[PDB]
Amino acid sequence: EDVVGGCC
Amino acid sequence: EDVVGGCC
Amino acid sequence: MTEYKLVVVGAVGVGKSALTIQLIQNHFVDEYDPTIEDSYRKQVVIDGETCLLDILDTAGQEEYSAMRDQYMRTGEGFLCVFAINNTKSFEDIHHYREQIKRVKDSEDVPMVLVGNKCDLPSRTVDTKQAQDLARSYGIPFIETSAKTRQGVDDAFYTLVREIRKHKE
Amino acid sequence: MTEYKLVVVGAVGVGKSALTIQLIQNHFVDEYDPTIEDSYRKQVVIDGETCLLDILDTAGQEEYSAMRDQYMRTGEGFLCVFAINNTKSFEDIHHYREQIKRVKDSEDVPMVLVGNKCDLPSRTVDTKQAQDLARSYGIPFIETSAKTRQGVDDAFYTLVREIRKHKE
Amino acid sequence: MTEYKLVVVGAVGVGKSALTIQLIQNHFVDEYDPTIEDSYRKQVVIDGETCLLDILDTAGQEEYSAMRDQYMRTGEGFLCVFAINNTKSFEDIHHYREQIKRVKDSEDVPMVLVGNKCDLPSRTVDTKQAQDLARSYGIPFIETSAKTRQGVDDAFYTLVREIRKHKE
Amino acid sequence: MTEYKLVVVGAVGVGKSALTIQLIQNHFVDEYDPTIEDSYRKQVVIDGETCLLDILDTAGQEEYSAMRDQYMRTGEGFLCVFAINNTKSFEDIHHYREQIKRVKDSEDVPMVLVGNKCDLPSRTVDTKQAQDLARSYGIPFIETSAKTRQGVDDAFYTLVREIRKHKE
Amino acid sequence: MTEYKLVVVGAVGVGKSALTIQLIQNHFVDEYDPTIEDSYRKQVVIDGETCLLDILDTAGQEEYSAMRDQYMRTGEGFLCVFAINNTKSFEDIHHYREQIKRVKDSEDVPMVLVGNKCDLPSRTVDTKQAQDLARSYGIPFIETSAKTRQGVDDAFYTLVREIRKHKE
Ligand SMILES: Nc1nc2c(ncn2[C@@H]2O[C@H](COP(=O)(O)OP(=O)(O)O)[C@@H](O)[C@H]2O)c(=O)[nH]1
Ligand SMILES: Nc1nc2c(ncn2[C@@H]2O[C@H](COP(=O)(O)OP(=O)(O)O)[C@@H](O)[C@H]2O)c(=O)[nH]1
Ligand SMILES: Nc1nc2c(ncn2[C@@H]2O[C@H](COP(=O)(O)OP(=O)(O)O)[C@@H](O)[C@H]2O)c(=O)[nH]1
Ligand SMILES: Nc1nc2c(ncn2[C@@H]2O[C@H](COP(=O)(O)OP(=O)(O)O)[C@@H](O)[C@H]2O)c(=O)[nH]1
Ligand SMILES: Nc1nc2c(ncn2[C@@H]2O[C@H](COP(=O)(O)OP(=O)(O)O)[C@@H](O)[C@H]2O)c(=O)[nH]1
Ligand SMILES: [Mg+2]
Ligand SMILES: [Mg+2]
Ligand SMILES: [Mg+2]
Ligand SMILES: [Mg+2]
Ligand SMILES: [Mg+2]
Repeated sequence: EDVVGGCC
Repeated sequence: EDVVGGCC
Repeated sequence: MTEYKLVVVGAVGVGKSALTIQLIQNHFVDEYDPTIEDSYRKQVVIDGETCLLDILDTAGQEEYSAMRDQYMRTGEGFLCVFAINNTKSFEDIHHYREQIKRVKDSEDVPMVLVGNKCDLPSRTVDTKQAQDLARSYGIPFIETSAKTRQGVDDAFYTLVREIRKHKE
Repeated sequence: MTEYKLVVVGAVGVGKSALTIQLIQNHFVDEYDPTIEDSYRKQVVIDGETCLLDILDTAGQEEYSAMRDQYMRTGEGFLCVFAINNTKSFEDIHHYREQIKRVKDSEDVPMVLVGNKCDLPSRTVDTKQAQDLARSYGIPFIETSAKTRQGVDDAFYTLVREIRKHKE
Repeated sequence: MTEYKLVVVGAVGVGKSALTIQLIQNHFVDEYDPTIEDSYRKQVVIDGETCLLDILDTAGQEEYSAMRDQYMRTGEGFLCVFAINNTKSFEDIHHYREQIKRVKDSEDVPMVLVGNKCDLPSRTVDTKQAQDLARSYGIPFIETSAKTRQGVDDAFYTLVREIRKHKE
Repeated sequence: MTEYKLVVVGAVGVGKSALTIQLIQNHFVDEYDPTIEDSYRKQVVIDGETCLLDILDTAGQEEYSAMRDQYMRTGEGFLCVFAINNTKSFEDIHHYREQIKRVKDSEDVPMVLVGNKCDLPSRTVDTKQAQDLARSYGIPFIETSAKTRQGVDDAFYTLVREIRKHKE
Repeated sequence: MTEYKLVVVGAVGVGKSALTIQLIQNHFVDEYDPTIEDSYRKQVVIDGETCLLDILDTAGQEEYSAMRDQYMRTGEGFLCVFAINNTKSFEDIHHYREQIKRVKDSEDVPMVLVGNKCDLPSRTVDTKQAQDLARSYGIPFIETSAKTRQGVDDAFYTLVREIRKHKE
């Protein structure tokens, strides 16, 4: 969302 | 990094 | 009031714990549980500037703590520690640097390469090798001994100075 | 109007009740039943912000009120109180901090270390010890006297400021 | 070892309590109950003479303390305190002097005029006015700040010196 | 193989059990029944000498076990343990030393003063106090943490060294 | 149609798998199961000569494959691989050479010493040491990086050239 974010 | 651990 | 979040990383038994305790408590701990990860604060004056040090002493658990994740993310500077009489620990450094760059997703993370156990006569990693590595990375290299306190204030304070540069 | 939930903890007789009553009712209580746990509200202006303080005055009796449970859970900040003339109460602080971190399951809980009874000549806990403890925890340390009102508003308001930072 | 009985008088909130606590306890009290009258002792060295200071911090209670009566009677020197940012407190001084002369039934009572809160930029009582008043009374005028300890030792020690002169 | 009979004494909850279990079982016990007195053996190598340590972990029940009686009598060395965050436990040490001298009816009993819980931030017994006490007794003083294993081998091994001197 | 049977040997994780896959599949494998032994064929042109490379990537498992036995026996050339940032892997080389000499029961087996991971900034095995070792053995020494493909064709092709000489 924010901190994973796009990342997994 | 921890957040795949090692996930390809 | 400036807080610096410092994260101490490196192979087990290089003296991450001994260094942190030396800085914080002014004594040398010969036996500090290798698995114990903890955080420590200290108010220090560095170049006339009073600051709060907030230090994570990592003990590379593979056990998921929300705090540790937050710490790697929000850690502002990293001491990458090896022992000067432990070649493996030196080989590992590259790994730690890589990890930190990936976590921070940046090529410019304040970092200091620390060669600990400088008090030992049984040196296997020469200073110039360590200096070459630090140079390639464009970061300071400091020799420390947690036993004698050699360069201990230096290591931590240098990381703060690295952070100060980065922020400014 | 923002509510702040504050929880006052500490060894029995250190003045949790006397402090809270001082803040709320502007008088010093000679005798407040050691077992009585209660909550109190007060409207205050802190840094131009009007807010409601919602304070749990803990008494640690072995009768468990649903309000107190809710308070530990939903308590936003904790005054950890000792008396400056009571060494045991100072020793106990660590215990209280531990408990709060466990309840909150967080290493970052807004908290203020409070040395109460600063009016007394019989000091056994020197300020530096208290300051060092607060420093190690990275929280404010405030000296209070429930009797003379010294630092009373300060202790509570400082906790609010700690909460404000944390939330934002 | 000579004991000096000092009595601190002046309008409410001028900092009689803050001054006395500064002298005695070497810190500045944010909140000292305006009504609380107390006495304080401290052993000090003044010009190489070790002396005991015995100080009554008056709070303008009407309500009778045997100690306070005895103190006005047996008080050897009086700090007459005003705040430099409080005109009323300055206007009151004359009243305090009058009262002291009547209690002591003497026009020659060791006394120091003290302008407190000298740290404040919002001065309303100029130094010259205070100097003129002190001159008319033939007593020292000392500027103090209980917050910054400015002139604090000076004010009390000067009163002792006034007493020493009187006794000689 | 030499057996050394060590007896661990001190105020309740100072960590006699936690220390002994750390030495024997290499882990830190959160909860070990304060009243449970047990004996433990461990084979160790100290200065190249393999020896059996036979340790009585006293629990100070006023309840007489034949094992404990035999142990006070046949105990060769005593760890006198306090907690560095427990002033009372430190005040008690003198009492323990006295008792040991009376049991042994000797002024020359191998003994080590141990300040446990050195991992705690709430220190109330400063090291110099402890050092002065140990010095007055002419015995080693060692700081330990049963939690982090700091000084644990050290405390026990030092007592053995004290015994070795005494016997030889 | 000339087939060359090449066998890649060396300490686990030196990059035997990474090198072979690079040569064969033109990409760099971060994770290749340390236990998996596999064979790979590729048609290549070396000095204008088209040949088939038949490469065994050893994983030093124990468990018997008929193919592996045949390969050690009928392996024509051996890449002896170490990592330049892994001292142990270098120390192991002599062992691998010994093994090969015994299998072939010959002093003259086509062989290339390969220092892999030459992309790394953390070098612990200097090139001169590796050159000295290769020279003592009378075999080529080649620096490779499976990550950057540096010297990859070179290592394998050089072994082929060694075999060609030997056959002739
Ligand atoms: N010679 C020497 N030994 C050290 C030094 N610092 C620590 N040690 C020893 O290294 C061991 C482990 O330290 P620790 O910090 O727990 O390991 P880490 O997790 O790698 O940091 C202890 O036995 C220490 O006594 C030093 O500066 N010099
Ligand atoms: N000097 C001083 N005394 C206090 C203060 N607060 C409470 N006391 C006294 O200490 C005693 C215990 O107070 P209490 O409020 O019950 O302590 P608690 O159990 O921690 O709440 C009371 O009898 C009060 O008179 C303070 O701030 N300063
Ligand atoms: N700015 C300033 N404030 C002072 C000084 N001395 C005392 N105060 C403050 O005046 C306020 C209330 O008056 P207080 O000193 O309690 O007066 P008292 O009750 O008559 O002794 C408090 O905030 C004190 O801290 C000073 O020199 N400068
Ligand atoms: N945090 C900490 N706790 C300790 C240490 N040593 C002992 N303890 C504690 O000691 C308490 C009970 O101590 P125990 O070993 O039963 O003492 P004994 O019954 O007096 O022998 C436990 O709750 C542990 O938490 C130490 O070095 N650090
Ligand atoms: N920088 C670099 N990394 C390599 C090289 N070869 C392998 N690696 C890395 O280290 C590992 C080597 O591959 P691996 O198959 O486990 O080694 P093998 O069992 O000796 O075949 C992989 O994780 C790669 O990410 C190389 O030449 N250079
Ligand atoms: Mg550690
Ligand atoms: Mg209470
Ligand atoms: Mg007053
Ligand atoms: Mg026990
Ligand atoms: Mg492999």
